[PDB]
This record gives sequence, C-alpha cells and structure tokens, in this order.
Amino acid sequence: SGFRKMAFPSGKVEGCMVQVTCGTTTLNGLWLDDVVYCPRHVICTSEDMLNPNYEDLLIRKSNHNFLVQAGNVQLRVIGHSMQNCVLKLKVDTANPKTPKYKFVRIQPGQTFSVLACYNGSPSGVYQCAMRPNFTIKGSFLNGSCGSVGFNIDYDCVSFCYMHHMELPTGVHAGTDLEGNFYGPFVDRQTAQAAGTDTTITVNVLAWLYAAVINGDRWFLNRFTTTLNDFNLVAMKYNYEPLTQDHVDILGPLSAQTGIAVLDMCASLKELLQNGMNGRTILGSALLEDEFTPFDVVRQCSGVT
Amino acid sequence: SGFRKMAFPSGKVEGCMVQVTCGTTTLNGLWLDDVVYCPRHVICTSEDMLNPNYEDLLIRKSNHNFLVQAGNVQLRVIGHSMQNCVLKLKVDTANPKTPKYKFVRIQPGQTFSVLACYNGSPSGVYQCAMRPNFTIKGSFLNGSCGSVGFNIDYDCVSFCYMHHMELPTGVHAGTDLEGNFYGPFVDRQTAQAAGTDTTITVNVLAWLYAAVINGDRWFLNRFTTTLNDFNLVAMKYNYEPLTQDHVDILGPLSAQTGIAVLDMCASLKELLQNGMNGRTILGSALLEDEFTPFDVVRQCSGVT
Ligand SMILES: Cc1ccncc1NC(=O)Cc1cccc(O[C@@H]2CC(=O)N2)c1
Ligand SMILES: Cc1ccncc1NC(=O)Cc1cccc(O[C@@H]2CC(=O)N2)c1
Repeated sequence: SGFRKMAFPSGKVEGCMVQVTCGTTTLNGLWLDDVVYCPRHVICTSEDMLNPNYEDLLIRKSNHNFLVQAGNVQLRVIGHSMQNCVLKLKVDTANPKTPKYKFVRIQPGQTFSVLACYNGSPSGVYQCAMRPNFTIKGSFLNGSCGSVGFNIDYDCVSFCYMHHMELPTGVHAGTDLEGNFYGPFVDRQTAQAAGTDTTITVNVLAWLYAAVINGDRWFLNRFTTTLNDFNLVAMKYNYEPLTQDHVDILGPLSAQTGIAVLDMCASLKELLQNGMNGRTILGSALLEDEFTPFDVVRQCSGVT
Repeated sequence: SGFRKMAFPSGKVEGCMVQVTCGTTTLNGLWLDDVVYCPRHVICTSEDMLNPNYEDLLIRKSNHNFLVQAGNVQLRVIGHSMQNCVLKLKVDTANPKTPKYKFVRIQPGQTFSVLACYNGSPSGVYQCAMRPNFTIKGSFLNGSCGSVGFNIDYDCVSFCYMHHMELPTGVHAGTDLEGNFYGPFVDRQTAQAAGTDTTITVNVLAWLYAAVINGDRWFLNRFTTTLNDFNLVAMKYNYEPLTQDHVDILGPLSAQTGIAVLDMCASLKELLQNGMNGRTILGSALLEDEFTPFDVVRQCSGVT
C-alpha cells in the first residue's frame, strides 16, 4: 500500500544522454544507435532566438561545428540534418548502451517520466503529464534543453518528449523525437501564452480508485450521476469532458474496487462542488490528475 | 523554473538489484562487490513471522538454500551471515556494475530516493523522506522487501534504507544497510504502531524559499517573529521545533532570496494559523515537508 508520483527507472535513458555544443551553446542530446538527437536551437545565439531562420543558420554549420561528448569521450560527427525542430547528428559510433526504443507522439492527459539533464549529465527524474493545453509542468533550468520524456514497457523505452523551451508563465514546451512541437509553440523567443489548462478528469477518477484501494474512502458517497450530468459539472470546473472511452478505460479499476464509474463520478462531483473541507486524499489537499488509469493499475499491481 | 518532487537518476542502483529466494519466499537484494544484502525475513514462512527466532531459523539454512539471481544469471553463494536484520550473502562474483558507494544512516527529516523493485526488477523511482517518527510514506507491495533508499553525490551512491515491512497503518519501516531499523520497529508480524508524525519545519521553510524563487509569493507578509514565538505556533500544529542549526542551514536560501529566515517563519506562522484560503503554493494545497534545504538548492541550481 501507499501511493506515490512514481517515475520509471531511468538507467536505460541515462546511458543515452550526451552533451552537444555548438559555438557557445551547450545542451543535451539523446544518443540512440549512430544518431544524436537534440533541439535545433543549439545553433542559435541569444540574438538569433528573437527571429531565427534555422535553414539559413544551419548553412553556416558543418559536421565539425557540432561537438558531441558522451561522458569524457568525444563522438565524431559524420552527418547532420534538421527534422522539424530537432537536429540529427550522425556519429560514427553506435551507442553500445542503446536500449530497445520507439519514438511515440503522446496524447494530452498521458503521463511520462522526465530525466532532467545538464551538460549531458542526469540530475533527476520525475513524473509528468502532457497537459490538455500541450505544456508540461516540469522542473527545468537553462542548460536542460534536450532532456527527454519517456515511458518503459518491460525493456522498450518509448521516447515521447524532448524539452525545448520555457514559457514566460514558467510552464514548459517541447517536441516529440521527430521534432514536432506539442501544441502551437514555436522555438522562437517570442510572446507565446498557453491556453486554458484543463483538469484531466479520467486521471482524477483513476486516482480516486487508487485512493479507495489504499484505504482513503471518506469521499465515497450514497449518490450516482449520468455522463451528461457529470459533464455539466466538469465544464463549470474546467475539467475535460468524460466520454464512454474514459469509462471503458476505468473498467479494470471499477472491477477491482466494485465501485461503478458513474458512482465514482458522483463522488468527484460532490468533491468539485464542496471541496475537501480541510481533508486530504492520498496525502494531497487537491484532486491529482497526473496518474492515468494505466499508472494506477501498474503501481497497485507492481509491474516491473 | 518549476519545482518537482525529483528523485535521483536510478541507473547506478538498477545495476545492483538482484532477486533472492529462500524456500518459498522471494524478495530483492542489493549486490555490491561480492556481497548481496537483503532483509533477513527472507528465511521466514508466514507462520514464522508471528514470533521468529532468526538465529534458530538460520541454523536450518545453508549457502545452497539462498538462490540469488541477477537478471537471468545465477550467482553462486559461498557464505552467509546475519548482521542485525539483514543477511549478507557472499557470492563468488563481484558485481561488475558496482558503483562507488557508502552505507549511511540518515537522520529523520532527511530525504532519499527509493527504487521500488519486485523479483529483483525495478518498477519505479520516487522521492521519500525519513519521517520524524522513523517511518517512510512509500509505495510498496508484497515482494518489494529489499528495495533500497539512497542519495547520489556526483558518482557516489549513499545507501541509506532497505525496505522491510508495512505497518497496519499503511506506512513503511525498514533498516539502514547495516540492518538496524529506523525507529522502534522489529521484523515481526506483531502490533506495531508509529508515533506522532510531526511536520519537518526546516523542510517546509526550504520549500517556501523554493516557491519564492519560482514566482509563488502571495504568502509573503509584512511580519516577522522570533524562534521562541514561532516554536509556540509550531508546537500547537505538530511541527518540529526550529533551532538555530535549522536557521543556519536555511542561510543560503535566505541569502539568495533576500528574505530573512524569521520573516519566512512569520509567513509560515500565518499559513499555519489561517490556512491557504483555497490557494496553492508550487501546485500544492498543503505545506510540503519532503524537500530539505539541500534539495531546494540542488534543484534550483541544477547539480548533476
Ligand atoms: C532558459 C530555459 C529554462 C528552462 N527550460 C528551457 C530554457 N530555455 C529556453 O527557453 C530557450 C528557448 C528555446 C526556444 C524558444 C524560446 O523562447 C521561449 C518561447 C517563449 O515564450 N520563450 C527560448
Ligand atoms: C506485504 C508488504 C507490503 C509492503 N511492504 C512490505 C510488505 N511485507 C511485510 O510487511 C512483511 C513483514 C516483514 C517484517 C515484519 C512484518 O510485520 C509487520 C510489522 C507489522 O505491524 N506488520 C511483516
């Protein structure tokens, strides 16, 4: 028992972190096979970031201008190319520590672990969620660009995020490993504001199931609701509308606890309308939305 | 910017996790050099756990009865000994992945990362704190025993915890790597209740400094207090008494923000007396006490 914001073990990803330097800028790169992936803004100066023409900036750059270092050893760069907002540096050595991997573009509401790195060295690991407004609420400082987000299935690492920028609001934006930004963000030091950050309803419900499984049951009530009635409440509180697909994914948790999905929705509804009244749920004084129904099942069953 | 409950990268510790089986019981072991450390209750049956005589139970056990497996390969056990509540299984092969390491017994209020394992395989990593009542609020299921807690300084892993048991209250108890339990707990399936869980005041203050550094300043007020006055409030709210040693450790955070420690104490005092009034601090609706002043400096400076 107990329930924690748990990240995947990061070892398979630590073995892929390298340092990429271009001119005066140093950031993190991801070394998989003979390719090093990193944010394309590694080629920019602080002046360039105001209105960068990446195709023009890359013309003035040769293979020898990209310094790639894995630990204390230098990798020889034999090719370079831009794919959307990432640079792919072909090195002459395949990474011997490359795990089984995939590049996956995640959906909003899905969770992932981040291995924050500086100068190609890992500093920490934490669990994140892709917000419905396509930002992530991470912990990143200058030098953290190129840090990756990922999920692990047995021995396969699914890379889903690469950190590129911090918005003036302190929230984070980045790309998938094909260099496509999540959301409308661009790699330019220009005014970019995030949209409305809605709450991931299906994740809050999954966390309510985790709370019941772990002993915190005070919020269970004698009521039920319908999807349409629940969604009227969800709209008023900037919660994502709950669909039958969401109800379906909550099925294993509903079966385990014996609490119908719509009954748990009625508990959520009263929690939204009345608040916690000074109480906590799984040591939290607010409704947690960064555990998917998969994370709850995984944590409560011990999938390694 | 941003502030997250961040754990250390777990790779150096993943390379040490093995599976230890004795009779019908399987738990996790820590393989460092030619020694595998694991909880001594691996030798017990469910009936034995009621009143186990570990010295007598160990008499009926030989080197060949301890099955140690690292991944898919079996380790040959050439020695076994009991040190307090841990067994030390001498194997004939030094772990090639052994990092630089120390065994350290941590103080209450100090934080550490846990790598939860099942069958010698890592499932997740999370950040914990040794509670003032010597329990930890972790996430552990049956099979997780032998999972370790640790800190990393550059390339040195300081092992500080080994998971042994879950109390009927859902909180966790365990030992340092010399087999000495933190707190009064014993490895026996008997009635054991934890003492009063007090709040780690110096950590709450350090987290208030992290909030100021990250933009959340609403809680800053026009007041100050004294150590004695603050401690009268801290006592009423089951908070650890703040000492001059605590004020001293908060010095770098006080210097960085320009907010005197006693001024931050007055903010904490009003927060304790009036609550959050529906507001949040670093995305939390309660006062967080699982970040030491060292964790705040580390996270806000990017120590890798
Ligand atoms: C310093 C830091 C800290 C944490 N995480 C990342 C960074 N770095 C950056 O943000 C550099 C950068 C890269 C692309 C675009 C860009 O402009 C953004 C877009 C907007 O509003 N400001 C800036
Ligand atoms: C099942 C599980 C889940 C999570 N973490 C650990 C476990 N395992 C245990 O707890 C086994 C065990 C080992 C020592 C003592 C012991 O009795 C405790 C003492 C008390 O009150 N109950 C039990």
